[PDB]
Amino acid sequence: KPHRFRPGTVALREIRKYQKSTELLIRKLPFQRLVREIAQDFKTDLRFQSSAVAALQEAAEAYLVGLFEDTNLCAIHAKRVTIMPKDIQLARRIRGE
Amino acid sequence: SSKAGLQFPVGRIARFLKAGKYAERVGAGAPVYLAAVLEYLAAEVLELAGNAARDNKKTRIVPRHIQLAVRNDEELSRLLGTVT
Amino acid sequence: SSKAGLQFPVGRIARFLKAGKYAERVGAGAPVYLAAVLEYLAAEVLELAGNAARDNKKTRIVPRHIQLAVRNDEELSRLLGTVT
Amino acid sequence: IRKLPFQRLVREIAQDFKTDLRFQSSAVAALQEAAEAYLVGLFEDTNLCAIHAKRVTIMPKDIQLARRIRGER
Amino acid sequence: DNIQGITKPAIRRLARRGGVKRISGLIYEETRGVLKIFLENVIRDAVTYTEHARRKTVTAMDVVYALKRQGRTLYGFGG
Amino acid sequence: NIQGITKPAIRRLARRGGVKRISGLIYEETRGVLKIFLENVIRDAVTYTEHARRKTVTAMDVVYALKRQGRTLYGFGG
Amino acid sequence: TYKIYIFKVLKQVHPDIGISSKAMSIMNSFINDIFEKLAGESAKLARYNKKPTITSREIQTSVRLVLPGELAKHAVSEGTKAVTKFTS
Amino acid sequence: TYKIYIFKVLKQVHPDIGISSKAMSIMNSFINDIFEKLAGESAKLARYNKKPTITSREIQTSVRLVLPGELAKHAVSEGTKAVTKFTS
DNA sequence: TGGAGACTAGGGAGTAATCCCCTTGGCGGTTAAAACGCGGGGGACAGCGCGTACGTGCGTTTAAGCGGTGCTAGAGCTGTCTACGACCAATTGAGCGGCCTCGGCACCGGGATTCTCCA
DNA sequence: TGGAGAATCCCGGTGCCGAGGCCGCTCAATTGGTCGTAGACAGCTCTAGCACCGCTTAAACGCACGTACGCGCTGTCCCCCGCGTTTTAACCGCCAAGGGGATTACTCCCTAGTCTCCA
Repeated sequence: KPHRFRPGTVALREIRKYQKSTELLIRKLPFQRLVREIAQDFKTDLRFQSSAVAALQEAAEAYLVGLFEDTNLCAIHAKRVTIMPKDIQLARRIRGE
Repeated sequence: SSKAGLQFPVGRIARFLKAGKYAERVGAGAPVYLAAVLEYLAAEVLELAGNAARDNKKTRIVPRHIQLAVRNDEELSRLLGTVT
Repeated sequence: SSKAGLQFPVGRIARFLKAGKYAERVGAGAPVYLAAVLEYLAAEVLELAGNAARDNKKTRIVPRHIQLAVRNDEELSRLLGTVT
Repeated sequence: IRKLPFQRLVREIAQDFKTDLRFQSSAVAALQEAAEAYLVGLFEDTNLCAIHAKRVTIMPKDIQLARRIRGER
Repeated sequence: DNIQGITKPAIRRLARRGGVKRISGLIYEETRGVLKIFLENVIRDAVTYTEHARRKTVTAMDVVYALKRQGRTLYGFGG
Repeated sequence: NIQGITKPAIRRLARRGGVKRISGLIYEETRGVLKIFLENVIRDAVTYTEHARRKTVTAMDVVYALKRQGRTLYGFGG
Repeated sequence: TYKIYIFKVLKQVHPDIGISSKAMSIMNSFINDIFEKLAGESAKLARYNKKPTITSREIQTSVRLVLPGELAKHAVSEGTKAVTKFTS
Repeated sequence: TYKIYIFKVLKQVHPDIGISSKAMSIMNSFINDIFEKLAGESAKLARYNKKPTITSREIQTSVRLVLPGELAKHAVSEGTKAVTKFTS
């Protein structure tokens, strides 16, 4: 008789655990490779300080967390629970982005 | 600063105003007023952060405590609406 | 102004730069560059406004035409997102 | 928006901040234009929110959302 | 009250201009509340600008600066 | 390397954001939005760096780029 | 770098509660941003009124504009008190 | 006011199209706002590196920062062309 | 009357070189997460119906609009003129980096206590 | 109505390194004159904002009533959550290379200050 959580409870546990914590939630090396790949277009052979990459990662994480909060609000507004692409697009459209 | 009864550097703020090229001339009243405003804001934010820290049973302010102090208050949140 | 072919008042722009205390010193190239940028932007905006006005069959420019030109172009929209 | 009632509203609102204020007609006109533009934009965003929710009748719980997303209240 | 001067037809015309087709009956009170909030947030700054210049006459420039400070720049009323 | 932002990372970000349940099509849109934001910040940061005639992007350039977009950031210098 | 003054203020309000390096940097950045905002607004006000001298009036108007509500009220009161004590 | 120069530019781009008082005032306000933006950004750039001189490079950087995309590129090209023509 | 032109000197700029700090690039290795696959249940949703409320036309106020009338509060500006702020310089002490210590915190083990399903 | 597996917290044992205090010392904050001038103040002009008040009428307001549609109900199924397995590359410590950030010095060239003129 394996004790299995009903679908949904572990999602709420993850929500509580992550909101209770402060550490970053994106792998640092892939993010650094992504930043270098993006900056390759604007200027050739650039060099990034570690603190600059950390600041970029923190800004990106904060922006995504805010966007997901607004997307969750939009989804709840439509009486759904499952956020969808039509919810992120609306949250961006209202902000003007 | 001693005559103004403030813990902020009136002289340093006056130097920042003058070298910052904000205006040609800086009256003597401006640096004292600006230092007082900065001191009041810092005192408010630090008081909120400390009271938040005492709730979390931690005796050292950290970015989490500062964020909680900023977001629990409404006026500061309105001031810091777009600040991480 | 007329020396470089630009209609904008390089002298007036230099006077505005110096009067506003934007910098202690202004180079001899900066007013020309600023005049060119302003002239290009004004020409582009006026051209778009006139083109929008032509669809309305009017021989004069009105704020409706400027509003249509601003809200049509994406780049000007991002530059003037909150302009009434 | 009607001109005279909006002017009376503006004067009533300004009464609280500082008594005995005199308004130029240009300032009142500018305030009315800004109010009209802001309300038109807010109603456009509310229309988007109500279309997103499988509805055509906008509701107060849509304006509230469209202002919560911007961060105005 | 003067806030009631912004009646149903004005709000309906504004909504029709904003793309809305069908409006609920409870929108009007919320629209008046939002309009009052916006007017307060602009008038506070306008009156502060006026009082700074030691004047008792709110002018167009004060309102324009108050609007531009809120990130809602306005053109055609001076400056 | 945009694919390096794996699904569990987006899951953790959404869970932190308070989202109880996620569709399966969010991930591509989230990658697109992240790329757009990174491009917007990096253009300004690289412009600030190129102004100073340097080949090393610093923390101050990124902080100023964030501050010019309305996304002011603290605790990284200025 | 207002670290020493921020630390003194924190000791004034909380004698026993300390502050971390990251929190100190956050407070320093916050103070710098508030100071830059107030100075920029005072410069704008001085330029608009064409007065080349920033006085206590420009700083007071800038505080009334930037800080909202109770923060504005208390900051203006504190600034007026400090100016009065300094002049006397 | 930039009314004469804006009027001449409009007549150059569209000789057969006129402009009213309100449209001219709107264009003047737009030009003044763009000038204020560029000058303020150049001042901030100068203050960042503590260089007290504004040159063509500072204006070019401010144009890249403020104007977006193709507008920024075209403005950079126009400014470079004008400065080269003037200095020659 | 602000824009244009010429003359003059004084300080920022460009450049060279050197010093060395921080970034890039590897390499080995333990391992913590990604990738993938398999139930299954639960929410998306598409259809249904019914009662509620919103749009439209109609009759009847009513306050906005205009215009005409008046006054007069204070914007707007000019003329003195004095208290204020920039500039300079000898002085000196407050804040800067760099040395140190130590104690509040991080994290784990053993065990106790509490939480989500389930018969 | 209690029983059972998963998961989190209490008491106590370790280490750690970053917060907290010490202290040169150096460069900036002041205080005392000195001088040029913007802002405080008084006074005059009159522009334009405020208040009355009658005549018009379009616009707001109240009512009636029908129909679109918003919300509650319901059942299908599909696709996302939880999970066990494998595989893959992030990640920790070493190790060097060297490329570019960072002055330091020097020249030299460009722009502010002053005087004269005209569109």
